[PDB]
Amino acid sequence: GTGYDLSNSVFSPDGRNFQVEYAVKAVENGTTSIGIKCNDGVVFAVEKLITSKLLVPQKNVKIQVVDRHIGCVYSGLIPDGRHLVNRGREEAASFKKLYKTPIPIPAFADRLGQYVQAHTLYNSVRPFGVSTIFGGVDKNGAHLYMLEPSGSYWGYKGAATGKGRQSAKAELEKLVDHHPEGLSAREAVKQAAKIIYLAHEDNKEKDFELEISWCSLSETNGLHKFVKGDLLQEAIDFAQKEIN
Amino acid sequence: TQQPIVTGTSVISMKYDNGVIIAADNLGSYGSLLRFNGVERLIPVGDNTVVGISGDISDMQHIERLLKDLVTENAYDNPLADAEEALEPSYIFEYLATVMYQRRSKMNPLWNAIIVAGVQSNGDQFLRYVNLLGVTYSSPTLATGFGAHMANPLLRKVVDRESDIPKTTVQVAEEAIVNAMRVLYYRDARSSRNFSLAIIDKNTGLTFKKNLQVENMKWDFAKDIKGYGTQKI
Repeated sequence: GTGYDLSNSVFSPDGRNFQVEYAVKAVENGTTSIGIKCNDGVVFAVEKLITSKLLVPQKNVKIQVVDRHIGCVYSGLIPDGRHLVNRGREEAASFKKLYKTPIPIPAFADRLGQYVQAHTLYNSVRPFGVSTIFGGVDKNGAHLYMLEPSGSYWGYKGAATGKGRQSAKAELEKLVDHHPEGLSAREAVKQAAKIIYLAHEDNKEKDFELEISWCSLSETNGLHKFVKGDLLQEAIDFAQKEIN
Repeated sequence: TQQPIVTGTSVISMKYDNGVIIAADNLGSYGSLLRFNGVERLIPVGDNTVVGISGDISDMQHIERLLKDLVTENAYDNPLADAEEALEPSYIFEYLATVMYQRRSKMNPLWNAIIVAGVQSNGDQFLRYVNLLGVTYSSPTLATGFGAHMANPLLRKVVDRESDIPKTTVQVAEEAIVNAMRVLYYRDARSSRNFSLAIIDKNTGLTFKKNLQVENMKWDFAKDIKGYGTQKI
């Protein structure tokens, strides 16, 4: 029959969960955001569509920090993203409280994973309308992750989601091929600034504001920080240059 | 309702013309057994605040953990975490004060005496006290436990009233504080010779000094003293 797409935890005849698939739509319909894992950290960047001149520049911050060493960025229903970050924050606080040591990125990923997966178990709830790119540095290395509305997630070398995810994924794959030794924190920041500019073509209609953050063992001491001032402008130009 | 086990003694402090000074020895007593010797009882929060804690050590460690969270949390979604929206000494205090009183009100106190020392964003000096009863107060000089009986009298000889503050320098103040620590080492049986001292000056910022020691100790006269009355040799 039909109607298999009206309730959240229902398996359609072909074993799919349409409500989760419809959530993915809300994600694709959102701004493009990305993550690039470098040789000792990770970089997060996102496209901020400037609906008008009335939006105070540099204000409506999108990237979020979890604990003191994790960065999170997402595309789709923004409020859903915050909700998930809030949970991640409680999730991380609890872990540190019991184990003393700040939560390992992998451990943290499964925490968000289990939580999101949980919203595909009952029809009393709706799946999360966002894909999240997050990661950081921990006891052993840097880790980059992307989590889907289905609750699925994997470790990435580079990741992208949103409107212009295809452009991004293409650009990321190039970097992966042309740098089997590993990009640097400094480099990834510029590279990221570029990929957002390119991927912004699938939305070339509206003007935007670029946002970047990073977490590098050597550059930020393993602490997630936002790219501001000079380092930011330097990367904004590195892009504006290679976009022509 | 509980009873302290591992404890920290006096925490003394005063404010001078440009900031505040606070000190506490590094001992963690267990009754009359001077058990632990590397206990840091001065907790810096940010770069404008230092929290001095006396009393139950397990509870102090707990408060210490609450402070790290304050920081972590204040950072969340706060683009001005290290600027206009950074933790002020007054915020940190009002918070601990709130907790201390909620806990005594649940008949389950955090067995401590706390002094929050710092410099507000507008340069104002901050020095307030809060203990297990949730009781609070400010004064040019503030000390907990023994320090209240022996340190305050000395420190007050330097800053007896508000007006004496602008007339007091970091040298005069730090000197008073250090002499006080020596006196306490002389008459407090639960004190260590080793201590930490911190200064929060509206110009030089926060200076944290570790491993200090009571020096210039008068003991020589002890040789001329024999017996307890009539004994000659």
